[PDB]
Amino acid sequence: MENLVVYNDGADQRAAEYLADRLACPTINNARKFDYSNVKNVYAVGGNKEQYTSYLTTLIAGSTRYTTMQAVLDYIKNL
Amino acid sequence: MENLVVYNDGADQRAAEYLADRLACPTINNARKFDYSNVKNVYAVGGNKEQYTSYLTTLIAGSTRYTTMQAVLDYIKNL
Amino acid sequence: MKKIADISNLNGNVDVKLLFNLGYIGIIAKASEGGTFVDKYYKQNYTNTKAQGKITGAYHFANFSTIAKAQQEANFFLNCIAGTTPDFVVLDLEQQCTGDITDACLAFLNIVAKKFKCVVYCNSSFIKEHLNSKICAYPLWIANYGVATPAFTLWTKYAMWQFTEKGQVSGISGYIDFSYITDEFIKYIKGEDEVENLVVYNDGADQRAAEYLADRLACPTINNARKFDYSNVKNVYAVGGNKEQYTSYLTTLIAGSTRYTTMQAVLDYIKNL
Amino acid sequence: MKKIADISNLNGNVDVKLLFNLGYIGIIAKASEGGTFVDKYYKQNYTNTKAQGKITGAYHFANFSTIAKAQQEANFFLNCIAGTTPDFVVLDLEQQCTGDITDACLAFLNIVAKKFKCVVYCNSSFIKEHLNSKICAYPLWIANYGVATPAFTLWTKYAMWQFTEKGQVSGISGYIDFSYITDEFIKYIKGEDEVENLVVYNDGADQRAAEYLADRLACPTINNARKFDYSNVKNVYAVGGNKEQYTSYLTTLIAGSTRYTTMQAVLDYIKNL
Repeated sequence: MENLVVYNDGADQRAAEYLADRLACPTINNARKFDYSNVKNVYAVGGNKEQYTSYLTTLIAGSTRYTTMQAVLDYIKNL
Repeated sequence: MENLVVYNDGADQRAAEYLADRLACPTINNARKFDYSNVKNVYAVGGNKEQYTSYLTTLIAGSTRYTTMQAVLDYIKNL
Repeated sequence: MKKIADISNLNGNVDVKLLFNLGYIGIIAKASEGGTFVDKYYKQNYTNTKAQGKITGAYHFANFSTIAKAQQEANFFLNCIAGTTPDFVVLDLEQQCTGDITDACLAFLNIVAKKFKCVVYCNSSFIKEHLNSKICAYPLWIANYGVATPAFTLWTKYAMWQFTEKGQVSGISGYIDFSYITDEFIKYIKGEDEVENLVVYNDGADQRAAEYLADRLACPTINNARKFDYSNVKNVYAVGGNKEQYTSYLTTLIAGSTRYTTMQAVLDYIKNL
Repeated sequence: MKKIADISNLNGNVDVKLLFNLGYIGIIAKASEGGTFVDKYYKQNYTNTKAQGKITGAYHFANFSTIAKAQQEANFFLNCIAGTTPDFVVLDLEQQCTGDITDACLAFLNIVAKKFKCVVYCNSSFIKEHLNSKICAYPLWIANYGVATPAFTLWTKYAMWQFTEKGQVSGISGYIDFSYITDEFIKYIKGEDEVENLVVYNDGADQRAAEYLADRLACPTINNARKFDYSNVKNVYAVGGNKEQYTSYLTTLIAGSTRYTTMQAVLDYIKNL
């Protein structure tokens, strides 16, 4: 799979879904035990890198739910 | 009720939930038949004013799901 | 629908108890007209209505076309009702004028609304000839005689509908006007806030279940992390979790040991409704 | 777990079929060392392995500490394997060096990775003494002899684990090294993409139901409005709606006539699993 977006429960799922719309790809809840080895680009939205699969390619995250969303819209804009 | 945020099914619900977090208020799906007469501020997120209750106070909306979200974050910032 | 009467100096000395006997829940009385006309019965009409525990209104009969004039009339109307505290007040629009007077109306209202909940009164044709939708910031008291249901533009809902100007009660001079008054408007002028149903959830799977319940109840949802005052909500439903997580106002809790049984509990509650 | 062997000029002329008889799925052969050492058996080792339909790898035995030198070695390794197309290639790191050589390693890899899928080979102590987590952009072939399970830092997972350097087969000179090779790595070097489960939904209530199914299946969801290529997904589930709304690859549809029976159908499907 070319792209996948991971989120934790809560506000970051909102942001992850905007990114997945722009990438035209799936999202997955971080609580789900999943094999990420065959994903080319694994994006995570919100929080910190240690919460996510070692297969993480890019983490987009700010210090509040609001700046996480802004960073995702800025990533989308510059794409 | 002091504040309420209305959304239509789909991407705008994401934006409506960020606004409701900042206002600390409820959201409601526009498809739900509801009495808005006792709400002080009725915010709508996304789309056009004619889709919403006549009780609408403020519509925050852009021409794509992404600019709707940006406008909601900008409203939040200037609050 | 409940009813309310309106009166003016044309009705002379009114025993308002005659109207309360007929079921009217209050009295809207004329206070003033134009820039200098003082209704000499207003004070006693307000006084006898408020004294008896009934709803009060005060109306001003406009004679303005310009902003300046609207402001003079607004100050004059406030001077006429000083010493009284009506539940709401009314800008009565029937004057001869040209064109769109909406900004002048807003100028009047801007002044009066800082002191009283304001309502705009006019008929269907006045609306079409002289107003624009900016006026809809205020509720509508529509005068529409002879109709089974009122018809008007700009607004979609009325707060009151004056259905006759030919009411008559022996012992009251002249004609009295009668209006239907909505339960939504009565709540508004009483400061009555109560929301009927609210569904609370915490971040995650339980939000999915909560939205189904809210669709069934036709109500809002609210994330429990949001600091909110639930004191005015009559039925507070929560989905998932423990009672201790939620407001002291909580009255229904639907929750299972897993996200799946919580969802099954919600569907079972929806069926049993 | 499957196994793979590695060999070099120290093993002389190798009948690779002896190793394929023992179950090894391929051969990683030494191509080069340092800036000028050419492994004179590489060509025949690659040739006989590829000819027989088995997995091929080529390794370079590094002797660099500096970026410049790493680039010279990278070009030399490519020159040595020209005329061969190994499934993947390996930067073998065991050289004497000081300090953190990660940037030099990346310089090598930047060059080679434009032509071949690269893997980094080293032992636990080399990692701690000379690398940083920037290296983890490439998979790990860990050398860890004598252990029941490999232990290493920076990376969390290995692609291959070299568990002995003392293999021996009569008719092959010297020692042969043996490694476990993971099913994830074999997929990678074969270009095999297949995702097991995906749940599709349309905007609205059915998304709620879809997430429950995806929690049970431990898989992703995807909004049906997203233009996506479902050709590589083995099981494509959809929740709500009609078959005609979804990809031609759809193989399970769970849907009711209302949002509530769609949810009940999803919970029933989850139970029956």
